Amino acid sequence: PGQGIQHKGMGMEVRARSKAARKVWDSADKFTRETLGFSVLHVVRDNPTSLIASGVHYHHPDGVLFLTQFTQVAMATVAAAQVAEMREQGAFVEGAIACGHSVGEYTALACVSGVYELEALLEVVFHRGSKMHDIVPRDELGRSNYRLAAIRPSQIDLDDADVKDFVAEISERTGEFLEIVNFNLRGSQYAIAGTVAGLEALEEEIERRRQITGGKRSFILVPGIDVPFHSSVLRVGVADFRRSLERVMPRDKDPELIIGRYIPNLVPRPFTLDRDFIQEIRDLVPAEPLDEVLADYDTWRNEKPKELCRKVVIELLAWQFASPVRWIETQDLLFIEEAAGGLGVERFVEIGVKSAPTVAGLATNTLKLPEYSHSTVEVLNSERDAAVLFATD
Amino acid sequence: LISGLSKIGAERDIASRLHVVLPGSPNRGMFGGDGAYGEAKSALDALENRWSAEKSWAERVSLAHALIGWTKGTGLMGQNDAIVSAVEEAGVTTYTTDEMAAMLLDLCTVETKVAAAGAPVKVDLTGGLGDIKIDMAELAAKARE
Amino acid sequence: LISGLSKIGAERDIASRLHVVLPGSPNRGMFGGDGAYGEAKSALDALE
Amino acid sequence: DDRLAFYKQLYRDHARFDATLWVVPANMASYSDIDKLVEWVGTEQTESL
Repeated sequence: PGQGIQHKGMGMEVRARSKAARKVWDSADKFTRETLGFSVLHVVRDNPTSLIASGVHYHHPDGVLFLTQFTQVAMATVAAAQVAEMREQGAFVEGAIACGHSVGEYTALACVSGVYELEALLEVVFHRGSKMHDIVPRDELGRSNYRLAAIRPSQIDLDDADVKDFVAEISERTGEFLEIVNFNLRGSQYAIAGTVAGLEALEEEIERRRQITGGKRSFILVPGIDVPFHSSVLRVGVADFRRSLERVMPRDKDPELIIGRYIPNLVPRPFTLDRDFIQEIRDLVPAEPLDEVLADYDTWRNEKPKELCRKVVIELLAWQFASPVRWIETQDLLFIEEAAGGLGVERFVEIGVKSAPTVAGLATNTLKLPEYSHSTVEVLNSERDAAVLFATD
Repeated sequence: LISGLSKIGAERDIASRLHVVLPGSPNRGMFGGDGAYGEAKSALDALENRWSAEKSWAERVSLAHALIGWTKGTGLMGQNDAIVSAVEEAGVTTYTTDEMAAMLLDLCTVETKVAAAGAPVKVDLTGGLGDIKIDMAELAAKARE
Repeated sequence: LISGLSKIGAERDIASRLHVVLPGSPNRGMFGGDGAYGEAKSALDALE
Repeated sequence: DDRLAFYKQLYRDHARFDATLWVVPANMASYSDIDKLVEWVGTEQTESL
């Protein structure tokens, strides 16, 4: 799962019991204390207000745990520790296909494929948080001319193509900026960022289009997000983060654990290293390291493949900043791959403790509407369903 | 008090070094007339050892040692005020409160702050009262008398 | 204790000098491992 | 208040921009005071209405 459901003392019960959880937390907490002069344990355990770090000063009236430079770190460590325990009990299956939503994708790769050290994971994730704060213009009050909004196309007869249409029209019409940021659920969840007036005009449209609306149905504005990220406005700051990734993500890694198991955001379809796949990336995200590899695929000599996967993996993570996260396609893709590979019993488990109910509830409603085919499916959450995860009952 | 602010700094997790200026008494052992300052503040050298011993105190607290020389206040030293000129005749310096305050701030400058972060800084703010050959058995008592 | 035996000596009026051997710890500051002796006994110079 | 008025006099003279002064009753002889004071010095910076 992604950010925003994080709670004070999340997964702190597991830390007191599991040994694997302690090693994940303490190795992470020690590094942060020595390098950046602060502890993630304290932040998670009791939520502070202001914090001063090495070069930076973070102040929030509510909590620092809800600040992204921290929140992402907390969320990543919580999940990484929970999976480690699941791995210690051997409950992790050898053929498990894994994916993540936004910041959760970094944890996904960390847990299943071990693509970075525990301290290495919290480096990228922390810096990615600090990178998300300085990207967009602000006022004296820290105001934004933009915002984000959550759409539900349902309750009326409207489709994904109908939503895309209406948004594209009002985007061109007013001359303002309106972008569909997140494709989450087929007929259920969509996120949209751009000019506030554009968000308002779009809110207005469905209220007019839907015949039954007296209450401004189907539209939820997002508090706290001032950045129209995952739109066409963010593509500038990738190159600096693309280098930062290559520093913290070296070339000795497991290709297979990622391939076919991992579903990027920028790329809705499963990771595989092929001339076909690398091209799909370039099309969505034009890039210098990628376009050359596509130009000559005749580099076939066996020294390449791992080195190829290592850059392709980083390209997906670096430009994940820019490209919209497709959760719809991620879910639907799983159906596509199963159907071609057989439909027999599947178990869907979400990890990260209290973040687990979200994308499961996202899956649950998705398992309903397109998936009506009557399949045996199990939706399991680390927070809620733990008795089922460890099979103890 | 040092331990208390060390806990807060560690619990709330700051790497910021609290600079504690230790109000050391000037030049212990070469004055017999103070009766209070000279003896009490000599264990500050032993306190600098505690920080040099305890490992985790470095990030929370830095020890800046300042020896505060002869400094003229009205209330306590109202007897000592007249012989301030007399002691100053030995080629030694007695300080006004504003002068000594300035000496204490200079330890709080960025240059000397970083110096304290690398290692404990012992500063002599005394006016040369250390090599003083003036007999305190007389020139202090008589002054007080 | 020193003051106590000083009173007795003065009250009962003896000029006899009580020799108090002060159990000083060896060479303060050049050992960091004792942890007790080295620091405590350096004030015996102040007691002198 | 005679001590309280003095620090007000001292502040209104020597205060620059960005300058904030805090005056409190305190006793360094009390361990309770020390613990209570820094527990006050270290907590939030927040005012709940």
